[PDB]
Amino acid sequence: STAELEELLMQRSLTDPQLQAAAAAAADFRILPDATVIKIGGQSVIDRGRAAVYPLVDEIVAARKNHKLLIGTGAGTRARHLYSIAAGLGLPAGVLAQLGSSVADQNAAMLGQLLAKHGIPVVGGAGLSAVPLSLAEVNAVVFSGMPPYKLWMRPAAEGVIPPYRTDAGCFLLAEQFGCKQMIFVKDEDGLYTANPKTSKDATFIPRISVDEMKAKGLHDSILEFPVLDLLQSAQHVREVQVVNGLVPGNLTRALAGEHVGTIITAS
Amino acid sequence: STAELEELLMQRSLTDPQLQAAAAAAADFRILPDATVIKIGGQSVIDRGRAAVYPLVDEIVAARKNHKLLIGTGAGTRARHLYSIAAGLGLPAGVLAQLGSSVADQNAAMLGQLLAKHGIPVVGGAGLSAVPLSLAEVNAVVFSGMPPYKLWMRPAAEGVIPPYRTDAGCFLLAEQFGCKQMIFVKDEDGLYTANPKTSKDATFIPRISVDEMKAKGLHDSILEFPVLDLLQSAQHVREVQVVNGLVPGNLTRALAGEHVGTIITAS
Amino acid sequence: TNSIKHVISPLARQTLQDRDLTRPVAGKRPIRLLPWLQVVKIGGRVMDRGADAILPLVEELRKLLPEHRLLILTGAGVRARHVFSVGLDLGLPVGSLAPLAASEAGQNGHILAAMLASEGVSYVEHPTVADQLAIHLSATRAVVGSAFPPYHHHEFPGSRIPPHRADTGAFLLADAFGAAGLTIVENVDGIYTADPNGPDRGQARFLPETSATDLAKSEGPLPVDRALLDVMATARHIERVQVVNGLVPGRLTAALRGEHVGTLIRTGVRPA
Amino acid sequence: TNSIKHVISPLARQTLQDRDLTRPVAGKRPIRLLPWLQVVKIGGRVMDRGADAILPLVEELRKLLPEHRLLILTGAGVRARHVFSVGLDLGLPVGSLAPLAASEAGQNGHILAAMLASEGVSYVEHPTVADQLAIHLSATRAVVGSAFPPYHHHEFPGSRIPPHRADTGAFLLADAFGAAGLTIVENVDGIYTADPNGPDRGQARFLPETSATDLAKSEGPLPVDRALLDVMATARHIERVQVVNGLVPGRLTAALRGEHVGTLIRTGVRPA
Amino acid sequence: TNSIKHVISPLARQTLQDRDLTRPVAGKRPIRLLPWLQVVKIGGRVMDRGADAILPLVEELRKLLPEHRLLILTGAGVRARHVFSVGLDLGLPVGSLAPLAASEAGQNGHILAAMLASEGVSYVEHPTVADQLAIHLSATRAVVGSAFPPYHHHEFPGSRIPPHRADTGAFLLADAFGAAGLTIVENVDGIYTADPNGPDRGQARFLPETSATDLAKSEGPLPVDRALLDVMATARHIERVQVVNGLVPGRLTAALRGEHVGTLIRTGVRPA
Amino acid sequence: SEGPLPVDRALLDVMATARHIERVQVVNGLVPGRLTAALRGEHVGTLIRTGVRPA
Ligand SMILES: Nc1ncnc2c1ncn2[C@@H]1O[C@H](COP(=O)(O)OP(=O)(O)OP(=O)(O)O)[C@@H](O)[C@H]1O
Ligand SMILES: Nc1ncnc2c1ncn2[C@@H]1O[C@H](COP(=O)(O)OP(=O)(O)OP(=O)(O)O)[C@@H](O)[C@H]1O
Ligand SMILES: Nc1ncnc2c1ncn2[C@@H]1O[C@H](COP(=O)(O)OP(=O)(O)OP(=O)(O)O)[C@@H](O)[C@H]1O
Ligand SMILES: Nc1ncnc2c1ncn2[C@@H]1O[C@H](COP(=O)(O)OP(=O)(O)O)[C@@H](O)[C@H]1O
Ligand SMILES: Nc1ncnc2c1ncn2[C@@H]1O[C@H](COP(=O)(O)OP(=O)(O)O)[C@@H](O)[C@H]1O
Ligand code: MOO
Ligand SMILES: [Mg+2]
Ligand SMILES: [Mg+2]
Ligand SMILES: [Mg+2]
Ligand SMILES: [Mg+2]
Ligand SMILES: [Mg+2]
Ligand SMILES: [Mg+2]
Ligand SMILES: [Mg+2]
Repeated sequence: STAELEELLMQRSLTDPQLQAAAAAAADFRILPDATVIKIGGQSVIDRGRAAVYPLVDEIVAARKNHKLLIGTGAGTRARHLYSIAAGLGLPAGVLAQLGSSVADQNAAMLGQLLAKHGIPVVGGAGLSAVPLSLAEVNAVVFSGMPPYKLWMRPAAEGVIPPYRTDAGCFLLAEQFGCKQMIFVKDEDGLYTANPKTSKDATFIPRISVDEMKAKGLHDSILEFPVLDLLQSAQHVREVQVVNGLVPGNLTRALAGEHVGTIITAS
Repeated sequence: STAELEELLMQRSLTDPQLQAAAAAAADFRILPDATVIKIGGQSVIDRGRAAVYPLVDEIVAARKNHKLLIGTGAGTRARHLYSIAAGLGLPAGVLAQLGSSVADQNAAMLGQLLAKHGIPVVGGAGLSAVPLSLAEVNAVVFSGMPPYKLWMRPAAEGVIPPYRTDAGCFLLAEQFGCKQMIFVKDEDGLYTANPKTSKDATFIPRISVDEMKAKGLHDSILEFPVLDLLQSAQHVREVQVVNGLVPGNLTRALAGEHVGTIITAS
Repeated sequence: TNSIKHVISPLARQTLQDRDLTRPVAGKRPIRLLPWLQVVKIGGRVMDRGADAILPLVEELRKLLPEHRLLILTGAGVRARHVFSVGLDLGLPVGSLAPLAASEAGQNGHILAAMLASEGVSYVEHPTVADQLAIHLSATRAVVGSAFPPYHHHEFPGSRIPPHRADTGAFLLADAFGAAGLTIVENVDGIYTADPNGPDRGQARFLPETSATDLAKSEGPLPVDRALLDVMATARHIERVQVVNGLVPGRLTAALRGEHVGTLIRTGVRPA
Repeated sequence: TNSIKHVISPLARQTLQDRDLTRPVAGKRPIRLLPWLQVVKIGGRVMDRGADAILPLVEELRKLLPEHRLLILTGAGVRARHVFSVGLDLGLPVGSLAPLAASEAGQNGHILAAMLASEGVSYVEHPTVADQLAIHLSATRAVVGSAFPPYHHHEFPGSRIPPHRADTGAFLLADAFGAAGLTIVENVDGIYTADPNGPDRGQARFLPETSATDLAKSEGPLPVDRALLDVMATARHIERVQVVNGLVPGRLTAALRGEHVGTLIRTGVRPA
Repeated sequence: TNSIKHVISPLARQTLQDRDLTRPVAGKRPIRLLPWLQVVKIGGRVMDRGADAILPLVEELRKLLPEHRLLILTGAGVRARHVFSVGLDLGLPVGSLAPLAASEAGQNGHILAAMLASEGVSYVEHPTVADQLAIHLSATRAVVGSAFPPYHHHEFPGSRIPPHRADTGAFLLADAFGAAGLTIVENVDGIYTADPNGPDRGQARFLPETSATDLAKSEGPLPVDRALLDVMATARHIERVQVVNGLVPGRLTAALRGEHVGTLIRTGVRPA
Repeated sequence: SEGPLPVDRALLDVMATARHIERVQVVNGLVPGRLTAALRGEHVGTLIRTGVRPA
């Protein structure tokens, strides 16, 4: 009932299981159900420069004629340098989180400048998203993929590296706005048994669930590990796709529904 | 002459009757003459939730095909709670004003998220917001209806309740921009001889002027009483209509110029 | 079901338009937020006189910093009259001219604050003044702000000249804060029966003391906004506002000590 | 296409997901940014009680200003429950409800700060808290902020109710700063085995001391966010947090001096 | 009627390009806004060395807080070189690379400010530095800001590398304020006849004393921006700037007391 | 008690007539951090309860 929910909301703690169960029965509204969130890799794509960014810009300009895109940017090697300096000083994860946000901001600015003449803007208030996505002439926005947690960043179990970075920032935006899919555009064909750059016998994994993926005990992954837990708790985005942006057409085929690369399912 | 107006502007105080009369003869430019400002009620509409908001969202999306809309939000019961807490502490009207603005901000964010998929955005446009109103794909914006007076709010003759709230905020927007209409969308057919929720005996008033409204000595009204004085001093919006948003089509018919509720005229 | 979802509160469900229903909750006199604050309004026409007037005023303000906690608010002056000339020529409404005139008051504030920077004084913005004045006056002895209120496009219609200007905005702030006083610094000795620089100067008689009501019933020009007298009628704390000549050194210092050196304007507030 | 352009750094080329590769660089305990800071979280439901509860707490806080360097963070209260009722009725997701509830925590902060303005206390914004708290606590003895964290549309999914609320945000701040402590001011004496105001209050037994891990294994309701217990497990500095009754004058003062007057929650932080 | 509507002023009607018409009004030397200010610029490459260089610098800065009123400005460092590498590879103009490099200067400022937070030091933003430095240096003993100027897309064209960098921005601020001095903290002893870490490092000889005019006519690399020498020629207050090695503890402290421990750069100011 | 103590025996006598202070902690100053902890009310030494009965 709504009467039951409204009575619990005013008389009980928000931690009350009865209130939590009543709120779970509420209707589910998707804010941008026809939109797709994509992450342009930071260290994996944008840090490669023109040879990787320019073909993807062409693919994005072509893809936006058919698909509404929220284009999030990674951070990359400049964030790792900032993390190294700050970690050497013993600064907490909340301070490192703000430093990493600036790097993703830089990448969003550089990508947006290459898309400005195509009408695609760099947005960052929340408010500029509605007009350009609706316009078929635009149909896309660029945003910085770092979460807004800042000094309120939840620290990892060990170390000062912020556990929620540009993978989580992009995914949570896709989940919050009820987008239909989340595509990570990086520099490998997908998830492997191990880091393919340092493990030469790594095997490509075309599809896996979060439970099976955590069962593998991977030493390294193409996505932030906390995103796997966010994926299992997600209400709208119940799977993510990882594709190789260095191969032309991979992003377009993923938007068309092809299972290019790796699909990681929550269930 | 403009030469005498410019001369008086440089040699006289702005309080000089000679200067005030010369300025009153200046040309009258309407910034948004084709636009209409509507207020979506706070306590009367948005506080009712899905049963009232969802039908009006569909009506707004259909109406923006034919009419330019600036959609202001009321505050409602959460502002009354804030006013009660602050009044009990003896805080002045200027402090209560900022508290109420947050509630209207909340309602604007909730209405905007339901309209985001239709391209209609929430605006804080400092220099207006010409782009979204200009586009036939959008043709509408959502704004928070509280005036910006904040700590500079003029207090009422008695009490600490800010006398200029979301009714005055939306009306002064229509007046400043020279909009063709101001429509208050609430939960009653219009103005009654008394509060229709607390007086079973109240009689609907289809049309009344400010002078006639003041002569009746209303204890309660569907509009803030200071708006009646702003209406009589207005240069562009010389009348308003209050309509029942719980009846589908009332907003659309009022936008087309039909008399479906109460029309309050300055003269 | 489509009923209104209410929050239980002593003001719930009602419109706030029924003064009989709101009086038991909010009909009391407000408290004083910054009772130790002194607000000083510097007229824009005083700033327009340049260094000849600003330098002696800066020296007087410098010597006042160890004595009072000052909120200094600047008026607009002649530059607002020009943007009125251009704006009215373009036909812009009163809500368009209000922020345009306020900009000149803010620029006068940046000018005055720069002259006092070596004493730790800086210009602060309206949101800073409205929400963080207490911390800023704990950091330094005085801050400068724009005397114009942020009415903007929500300025009241009726006259093509914005009514809520520097005098009115400064008083709204001083009374809302419950400050110890508001002193208006003018380029004349005070309020006269006519313009002491106008066509009928010969008959202008100096008014040492007056009420806001008597000035509101007056016909003719004044050195203060007519809207100032209107907000004085609804004042809650400030009982008197003195208009003093900032071109005479020492009168601002004397007025801040309650000494009668200009025109005293009595508001609608009575003591207890 | 062509090679990644790296900046030489101890974390270069790394994905940062390999704990064995990141540990030599970042695996150490962080420093304390503001070790002299005391963080006080005021419950939204305490503010909801109005002047009867706020006025005694304001007087207690006034007497605490010369004793501590205080960051005062306010919760949301019943108004966030109403925006939840409307937002959930509209079907809005959890990332939409999080900033709407945070707004009520901010409004409570503006209310509390206004009551302390005459003491130099003002409300400060989240970016100001995150980057400029040191200079603001040098200008004045205390500032007020919103206890909610700026998670916004990046709030975690799972529950339709935002999990990172006022208790969680206040602890994330206090532990990130390395503050001397966090005290949570409640409308009850502390944590019980059941809701002392709910249907099973006859079974409610007061817990003078508990551990965050023992509370996280519970299932019944709590007076603190369940996410608070999660962030307590990964805390770095604050070893204990006390929940005290703000309706009893003196308990906040006692808790800030380490005196046991409520429920002590042991975090996962360790040693001497 | 189409005449220009003028405001009567000493500079009215004129274009401000006729130097003979503007000199009687504005041709004099400006006043000092903050004569007691000491500006210290920390090189980005010094911050790039990490804790080995930052921890001793923080300890030296800590001991300097009770001695001087410090505006601490941080440079960009190696991370700006990477955003240049990616930006130039993408073909971006100089007005796009300028804010990107400035971001790294801001991040260095947040890092340094965090290490001094326990002393009351915070990072402040450029609008705060431009308009409210006086009140912030009254609240605390020192503030940290980005040394890059907010030139942004209005950066000067000609070079594909932004000319107005950290040294230039720091001097522009210090001279505009009329500060008592500007000290540049480098990772080398000062200016050499060649790059002491470059391919011709065997030819480099230390220059204890230089002039900005002679350095500007020089060709080859310098440890400071070449635009710094250009703005030194038009400087109004600061007569000399010293470049000292921040990797040697005590040299910053000595330079702030006027002791010659690095390279002195004589500006175009000779007050005669 | 009879025998030596690390505090004056007169301290115990004036604690009996104390009016405000309810407890005094004796901590080891040769261990860094214990003074800081004791000032925050943390039990890192010997707590001496005075004659002031807490409410
Ligand atoms: N009744 C009056 N008494 C005194 N002065 C008057 C009166 N009527 C007009 N004036 C004139 O008004 C002038 C002051 O103008 P005004 O108040 O507009 O400037 P200001 O207050 O410095 O500017 P701002 O309001 O922008 O701060 C005086 O020089 C005086 O000549
Ligand atoms: N195990 C428990 N122990 C103590 N109180 C409980 C428990 N479970 C539920 N409660 C109830 O929770 C109430 C406190 O509510 P809550 O914590 O939501 O308010 P708050 O913390 O002031 O608000 P906010 O979290 O917005 O700051 C108490 O009055 C109590 O009745
Ligand atoms: N003529 C010169 N004299 C001294 N050093 C030089 C000279 N030419 C080049 N250099 C080199 O420049 C280096 C300093 O680099 P740079 O000035 O770019 O860094 P920074 O000033 O710390 O950074 P930022 O300008 O971003 O603050 C020195 O280590 C030195 O090797
Ligand atoms: N198990 C794995 N499978 C695939 N890629 C992996 C794995 N472990 C590590 N990686 C590496 O992670 C990289 C992507 O992560 P990262 O470098 O953080 O890019 P981004 O900055 O775009 O997030 C890939 O280049 C890949 O080499
Ligand atoms: N004379 C009157 N005629 C009609 N409605 C009235 C009158 N007096 C009070 N009202 C009430 O005022 C309400 C609208 O005002 P309000 O509660 O402030 O809603 P909103 O938040 O839309 O301003 C209506 O629900 C109506 O019951
Ligand atoms: O809910 Mo309001 O503040 O009376 O418009
Ligand atoms: Mg209303
Ligand atoms: Mg005047
Ligand atoms: Mg990554
Ligand atoms: Mg609680
Ligand atoms: Mg020109
Ligand atoms: Mg250098
Ligand atoms: Mg002893």
